[PDB]
Amino acid sequence: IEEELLLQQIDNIKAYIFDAKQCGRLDEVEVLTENLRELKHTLAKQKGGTD
Amino acid sequence: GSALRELKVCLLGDTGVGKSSIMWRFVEDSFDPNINPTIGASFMTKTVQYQNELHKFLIWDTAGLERFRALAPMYYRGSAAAIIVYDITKEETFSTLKNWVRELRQHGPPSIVVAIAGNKCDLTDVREVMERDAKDYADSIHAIFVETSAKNAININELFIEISRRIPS
Ligand SMILES: Nc1nc2c(ncn2[C@@H]2O[C@H](COP(=O)(O)OP(=O)(O)OP(=O)(O)O)[C@@H](O)[C@H]2O)c(=O)[nH]1
Ligand SMILES: [Mg+2]
Repeated sequence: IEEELLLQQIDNIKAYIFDAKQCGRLDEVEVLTENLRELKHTLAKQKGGTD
Repeated sequence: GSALRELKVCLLGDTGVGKSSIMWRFVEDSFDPNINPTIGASFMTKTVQYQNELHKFLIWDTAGLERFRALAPMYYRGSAAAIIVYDITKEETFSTLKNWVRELRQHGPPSIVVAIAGNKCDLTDVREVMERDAKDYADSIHAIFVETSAKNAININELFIEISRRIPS
């Protein structure tokens, strides 16, 4: 993934998280947080920190 | 938790076919002729009662624009179902759909529920993909098949009801 596009989607999911936290949907905060974790793992992989 | 079944579903397909419009029709019961191309991937949910059980659809709406193709695995991986959308008026989008099937088959279990949505079915006078042929292809890959219209609210509910029926979780 083009690195800047990956960083932008991380920011997008963070925006979904900010909104799901401001509301009451706890189960969706977790779903979105899991996706955030996965995007961050992919970013760390693209930087060579893990395989 | 015990009563509510979470269902992760991912929308895939070429830019312009109507993935986001399908999602907005299902979730918000609306249509926008001027909806913009998706950036990255979007997310919506809907809680329903189908087959006398409660389900929450967790819907990931991927960007079909070319630069985002490499982002899609972040959304289709771990999905219970993939909805691959084409435009019945553009045969090239059905060829693209077959590429998406290959991508899924390379990276996901053969058991994943696949649904094929031939969207923009309201545009009957300019059809390029024959329904008979699309249905036959869907059968050949054991996929759900519907022709849909997000604009005219045709077969959108049917699509999700059948996905729910097929997911064995
Ligand atoms: N006539 C008709 N137009 C539709 C239908 N569904 C979507 N459109 C229109 O087709 C265009 C593209 O729809 P989108 O929902 O943005 O398509 P998409 O697949 O999400 O595209 P990307 O986000 O770029 O991948 C928009 O102008 C919609 O208004 C439909 O069922 N019938
Ligand atoms: Mg879209």
